[PDB]
Amino acid sequence: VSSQRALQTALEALSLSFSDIGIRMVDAESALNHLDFMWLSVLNQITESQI
Amino acid sequence: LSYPDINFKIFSQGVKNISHLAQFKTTGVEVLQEKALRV
Amino acid sequence: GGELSSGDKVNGLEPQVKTKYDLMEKSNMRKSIKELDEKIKEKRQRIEQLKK
Repeated sequence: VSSQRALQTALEALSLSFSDIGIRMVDAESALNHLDFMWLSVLNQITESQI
Repeated sequence: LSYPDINFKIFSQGVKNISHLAQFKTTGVEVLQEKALRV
Repeated sequence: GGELSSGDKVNGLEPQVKTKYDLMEKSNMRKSIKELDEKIKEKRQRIEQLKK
């Protein structure tokens, strides 16, 4: 566990990497938000035509 | 209508700061620095 | 700095010189010169204690 000082530090860098990955997942979440709202608008106007 | 002030001193200062702080952060996240390169 | 009209996204030599100036301002490490002289005097103090 004094070796897990450095192993803990590696885990902290890994948690940093995971925080980065989660930030970019939030970015992809907003991406899919705007994207899927566009897709909904597309299907909306299709149904507007079809009715 | 009115023509409000558009301070290009602040503008050129910010451009100089961006170009000044472009290649700064070499830490490990670096996609923030990639976005800063985009900016 | 920027993209040349020829089509080359060069960085511009002035911010590179500015960056290396920021190195020679901070990564010059005069504080590390201080701390390494402190390392010298601490090791020297220890080994002169060892001399006596």
